[PDB]
Amino acid sequence: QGTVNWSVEDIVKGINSNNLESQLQATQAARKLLSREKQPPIDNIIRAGLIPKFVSFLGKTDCSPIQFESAWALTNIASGTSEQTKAVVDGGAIPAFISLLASPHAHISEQAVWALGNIAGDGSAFRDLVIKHGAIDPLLALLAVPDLSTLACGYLRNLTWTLSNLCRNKNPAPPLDAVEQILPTLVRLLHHNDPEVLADSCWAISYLTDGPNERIEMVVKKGVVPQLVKLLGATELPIVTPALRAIGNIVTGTDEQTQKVIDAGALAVFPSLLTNPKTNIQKEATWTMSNITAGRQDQIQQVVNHGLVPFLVGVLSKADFKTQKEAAWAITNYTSGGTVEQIVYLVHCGIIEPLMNLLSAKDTKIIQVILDAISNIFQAAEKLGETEKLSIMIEECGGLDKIEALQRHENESVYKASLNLIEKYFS
Amino acid sequence: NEGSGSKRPKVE
Repeated sequence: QGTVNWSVEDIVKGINSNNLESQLQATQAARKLLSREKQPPIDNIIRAGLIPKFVSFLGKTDCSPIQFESAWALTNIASGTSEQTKAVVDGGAIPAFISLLASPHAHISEQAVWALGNIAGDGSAFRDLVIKHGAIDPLLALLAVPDLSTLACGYLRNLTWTLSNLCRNKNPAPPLDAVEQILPTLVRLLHHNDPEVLADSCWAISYLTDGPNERIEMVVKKGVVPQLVKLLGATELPIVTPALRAIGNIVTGTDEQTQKVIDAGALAVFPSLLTNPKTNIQKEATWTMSNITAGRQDQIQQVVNHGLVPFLVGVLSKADFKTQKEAAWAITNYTSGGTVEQIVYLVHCGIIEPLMNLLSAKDTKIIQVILDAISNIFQAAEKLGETEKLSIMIEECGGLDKIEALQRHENESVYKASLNLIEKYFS
Repeated sequence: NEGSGSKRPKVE
């Protein structure tokens, strides 16, 4: 084409002709500049004063191709650093994009959905500003069809991704009323069968379940948990990862919220998550298990009935370090809230030897956690007089050595608790 | 599987 590899000054020259077609040629040239793999000259385009011009081409209904090329170019500028996105926002692009959502041309309205994604994705300020200019209704209106399958699927993947950026980020979280407004549509996309729509829906739901409990409540009350759990079942890691993150958020809430996930079947998928060959899934599953072990006795009991304690012993014994840390926490939590039977059982599954092994990590915080894991367990062995039998096993497998040495460690809690234990059970 | 892009460019 005659619009390949132009110079910025050419683009300026055409954009300042007063000839709508030359403007179009030069805007298409800018767009192609801005779409190239290595290092598009975003700043020059910005310094040349192009943004107000592009922005005002958005409003030329009479001339749809220029609407589209300007949309795309502005999209790609807005895809840069914050500073580059501020330039696009500062040119007035937001209301002008919101207007293109109504375009009769699907390829143009799709480009506007996409640009607004890049803006909202910068941060909660821009996100909340896209929201204030009215974007949500017309976005939601685009999905108001009896069956999502009839929409082109590039199109649907865009809207979903955009919607999920309106759910994203955190100081502050998105406005409650915006959330209520978006949710029914999330719930529907979360049942659609495109893997990418599903990944992005789960991501939205994870962004919404990362805060305080009223926020989690809003999501739980929509009844998406069963569906999350099924997605947790999914063979595509790009779906499992966000599903697992949303499950994980949700069980940081109340016991009653945690129970919906237990009720939903979640614990049956754990054998497999806790042995997942993706390190990250294994970490997050463990993290999730640790907030389930911080619940009620009868919840700890379900972790027991599902056969998950061996999988924690497993993870304590061999996984990557950060996953072992989370496992330690699952253990300490289990040992605080557990009955005696339960804590006994945990010992019979073989928790002591791999717990001691970790005692020799250079991570000062894991050691504290392990320390009252032991402590809590000693505690329960007192209530059945078994401290002997217990002290022996700890002795038997290198426990006592590392422990005693602990005293000679720089810490307030470390040396206190180690010395304590030794003075209490090993003198 | 992994994070969702914050921003994306429509590419060549």
